[PDB]
Amino acid sequence: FKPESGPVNHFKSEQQRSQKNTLTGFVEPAHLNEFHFNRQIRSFDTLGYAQNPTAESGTTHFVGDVKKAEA
Amino acid sequence: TANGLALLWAPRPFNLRSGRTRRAVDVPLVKSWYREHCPAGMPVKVRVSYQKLLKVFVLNALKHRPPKPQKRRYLFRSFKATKFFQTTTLDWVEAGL
Amino acid sequence: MTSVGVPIKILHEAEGHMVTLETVTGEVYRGKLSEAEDNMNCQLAETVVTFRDGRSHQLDNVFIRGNKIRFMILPDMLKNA
Amino acid sequence: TAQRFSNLMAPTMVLLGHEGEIYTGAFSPDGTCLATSGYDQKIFFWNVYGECENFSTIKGHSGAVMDLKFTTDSSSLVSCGTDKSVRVWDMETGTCARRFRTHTDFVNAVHPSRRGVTLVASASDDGTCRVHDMRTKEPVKTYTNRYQQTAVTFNDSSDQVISGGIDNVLKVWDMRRDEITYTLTGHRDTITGISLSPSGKFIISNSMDCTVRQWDIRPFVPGQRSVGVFAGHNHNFEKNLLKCSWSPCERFITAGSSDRFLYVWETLSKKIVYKLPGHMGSVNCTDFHPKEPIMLSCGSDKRVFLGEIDMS
Amino acid sequence: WFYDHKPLATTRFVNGPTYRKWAFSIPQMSTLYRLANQLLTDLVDDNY
Amino acid sequence: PVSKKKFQAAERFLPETVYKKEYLADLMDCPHIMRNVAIAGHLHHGKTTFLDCLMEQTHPEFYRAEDADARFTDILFIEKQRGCSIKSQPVSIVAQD
Amino acid sequence: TISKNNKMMAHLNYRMKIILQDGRTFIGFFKAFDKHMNILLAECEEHRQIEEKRILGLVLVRGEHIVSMTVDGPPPRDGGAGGVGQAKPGGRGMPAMP
Amino acid sequence: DSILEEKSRKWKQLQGKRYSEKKKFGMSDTQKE
Amino acid sequence: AEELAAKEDEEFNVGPLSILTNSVKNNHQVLINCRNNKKLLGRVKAFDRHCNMVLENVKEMWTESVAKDRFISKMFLRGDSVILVVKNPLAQAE
RNA sequence: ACUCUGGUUCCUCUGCAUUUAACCGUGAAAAUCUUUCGCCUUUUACUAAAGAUUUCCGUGCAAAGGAGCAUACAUUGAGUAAAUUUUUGGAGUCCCCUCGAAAGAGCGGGA
Ligand SMILES: Nc1nc2c(ncn2[C@@H]2O[C@H](COP(=O)(O)OP(=O)(O)OP(=O)(O)O)[C@@H](O)[C@H]2O)c(=O)[nH]1
Ligand SMILES: [Mg+2]
Ligand SMILES: [Mg+2]
Repeated sequence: FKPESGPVNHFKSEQQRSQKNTLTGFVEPAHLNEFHFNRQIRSFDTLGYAQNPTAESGTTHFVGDVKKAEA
Repeated sequence: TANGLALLWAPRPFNLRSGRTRRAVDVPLVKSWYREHCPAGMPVKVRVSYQKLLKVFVLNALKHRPPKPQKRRYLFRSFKATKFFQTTTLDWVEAGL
Repeated sequence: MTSVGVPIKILHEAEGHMVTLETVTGEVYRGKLSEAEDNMNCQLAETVVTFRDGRSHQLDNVFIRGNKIRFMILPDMLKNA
Repeated sequence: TAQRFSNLMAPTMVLLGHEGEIYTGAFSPDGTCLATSGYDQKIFFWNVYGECENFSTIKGHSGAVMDLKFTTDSSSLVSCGTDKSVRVWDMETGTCARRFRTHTDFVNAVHPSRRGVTLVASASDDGTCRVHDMRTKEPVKTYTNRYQQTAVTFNDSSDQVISGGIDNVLKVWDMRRDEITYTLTGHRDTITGISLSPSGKFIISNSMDCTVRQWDIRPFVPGQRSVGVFAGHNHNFEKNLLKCSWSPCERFITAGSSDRFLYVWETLSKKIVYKLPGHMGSVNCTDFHPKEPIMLSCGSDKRVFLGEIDMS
Repeated sequence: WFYDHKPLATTRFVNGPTYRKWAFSIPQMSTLYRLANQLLTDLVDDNY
Repeated sequence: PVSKKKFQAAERFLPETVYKKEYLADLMDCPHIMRNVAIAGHLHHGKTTFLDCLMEQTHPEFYRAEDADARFTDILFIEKQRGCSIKSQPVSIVAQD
Repeated sequence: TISKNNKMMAHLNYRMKIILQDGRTFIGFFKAFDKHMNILLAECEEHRQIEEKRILGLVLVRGEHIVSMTVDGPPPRDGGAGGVGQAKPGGRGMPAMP
Repeated sequence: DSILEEKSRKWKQLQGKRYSEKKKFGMSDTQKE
Repeated sequence: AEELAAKEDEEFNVGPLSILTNSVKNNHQVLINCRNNKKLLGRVKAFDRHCNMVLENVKEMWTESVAKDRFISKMFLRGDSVILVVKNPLAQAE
């Protein structure tokens, strides 16, 4: 995890510099719990917010209408 | 008791009081008739047909090849297992039509 | 037969083998156990008697009463029956 | 050619055969084998060396095995699950030696006493710690806390029961007093696992606040018992009871992580020493081999990863 | 019961609706042995 | 080279017995407690099927069919096919009186 | 213990030291008994004070003469089985990062 | 209390539904009717 | 099992065992002579057809000769040792 | 004293049903390939035998999960309940000679 030293291309956008595997992003297999996955879909769909799906989510614990999540 | 003593020497299945069921197609109702010698008066037409049925049987039993101990491919269970087939009960002449 | 304890059954399988038995008076008889009984009366053929002084005799047959036997030495193979 | 650190057949080994989320995994203290289980309810045993063949597979739980620990002499495996039951599995027989059928809800964690008479501390969704003695059907101690308890351990002398749960505070119950002698306060969210250092001086405790805090559990401490805080791992929306464990030399600490990475921290500096990739879901349980520098990690991805690490 | 579709299938004499085994009494078997007689061989042994 | 020319029954393993094999071998030293016995008679008077019972009693895993004679001692395949004992076969067993 | 039929075997196959009414001491592997307290000792030996030893064999002691017997030594002596998985070697796939 | 009281309820509901007997390993292999 | 352990007590109303029957219920000391050439003097509180007894507050005496004796608070005596039971004239009903 | 389990009926998955004299099937199809017979102006569709493989209609058992019906704790693997000659209701005790500081031991002897 030691970062790559030196400048970065002015020409490529951040989209183009990004780590990727397919033409548009890094696809990788995953194994969630089926129950909690379904719970999070339905919270986003019905309430407007869900818990953040990212690994290494950092401070961004909630996604979507975060104002409702905190309230 | 006299009847029980009679069943012991009955033709199969009647010397059995218990067993597995068979398919209706498996039970060859007439096969005992041509296994034994043709009755003394039967026409040549019939005598030849006894031999020919006997030949089929001898050819079957000669070329048996016992059945492979292998996995049971349930076609219709694989069909029942998908959204595309449903089940019901019908009169045989309705399903036939 | 009706059930009887394993020691008596093993004694009946000791028949036909050599055995040694000591009587309550102390004499040691070695012989071939030709018969046993459920009360463990014993008939020994071909017997050698040993007195407590260490002398000995051959005896052609002996019957020893069951309640006068102190212990027997059976043969080894009976542990497999 | 490259450096090698263990008798492993390869520097990393992938162990496959589980059918569900692997919640728990532990090495035998003698170092010969390891046992792993989870949502698939079977307990799989694996040799640490050679082909790592799955030489045995215990079955019997009617629920997910939430936690699983060897007794210190390695003669028995303690396991507990969502079938409200703690079971002790005899290793030579492969059989349920005891079944402590006395919890009233899911049992989240279990820990056998390190030495002396074998006692089994257990914590449960009924809110109670219980200590079960192999010789009696009835528990020796029932410590009713008000809220569901998710993690438990004895202290090294096996006379205090340390537990944590939904209230985030760790309780320490003193088994001669039947009172909480002190509490360790500092986690922001529910505790997911507690583990006791080999020397017994320290515990770590993992929590859904994404920190591991190291606590000094010695009888006398001259001041604050909070020794330090480790960070880097993450707990996701699955809210798994991510375990934690100690290196047998205490120089290193591990915790489960939802970010797929197997984290190792150095106890003294609190720096991350390893952040190994390779899992594809929550790394629920992590442990060190007791004699040799080998890492166990058990994923929600149904994979177990064994591998060497340079424990310098 | 002689002319049911799967006779005795629901009774104690056969295992159940899968219709895999049967176990009759001698009154049953002897009545059936009589009714079959037009189809059966007279031979009592294989020596023929 | 794989000429399966088998002409007699052969057992890959020793079958289980009620007696230990070591007790049989040790009884060999004692001729008081052994007998050498012929079994004789007319054809099909039940000799081999009688030995099948002693086999079944002394060998817990010995299988007798419900509807055919095992004929353990008819080891030759021609004896299997002809249905009669053709060559004498010995059987040594330990049995209780 | 012994003859309590759920625990009939309570000392069977232990090495036991048997004292008879004549003062003899036998020692052997106690491996059968009878309702008359007859006992059968495998690999039996006798012992006397001076300690003098003699080898006997498989000894049957008529129960009438037994004073008492005691445990002398243990019986002789010599995670189960199964498995489903496999454990081929492998390596760690690098995931994405922020 | 009441904040922990709500979290105590949530954990009870989530764990019960997650580890429900009706969802344990092998179940939901539904029979066609 | 226990049926013939309960039916036993009929004959003791009249047989020679009556000296034990009176010794219990009227509480007479009895000087039970035994094998080992020892005397036991005590109050029988139970007995049976085989002549077991339980003895309270026992004095044991013998010659060893010089006289020696021992005091035993309670005892069970296996009846095969009992030679001769005597209602002791050196004691009484109590 | 330990852990071990509710009956039935049905569905579906998985595994096994080779030491075949012979038989998962007390019944009995079709194909391919190789070869040999007979039709035949060719091929297909065929005749009728051999050998080698396939497919198809079926079979058994074990184990796991589920679904319906009416409902019962025992019970499996591990392991409970006779004072009359031959054993478990006493032919038991006591006393001399011998070797040896010491305590036993002689088919020792005596009441
Ligand atoms: N009724 C009846 N038939 C029996 C009995 N035992 C044998 N059989 C039949 O008699 C026939 C001969 O039995 P085997 O055992 O072959 O007799 P065998 O004497 O050994 O025949 P060989 O040795 O060749 O002379 C078979 O058909 C058996 O089924 C019996 O006990 N009762
Ligand atoms: Mg024969
Ligand atoms: Mg052309």
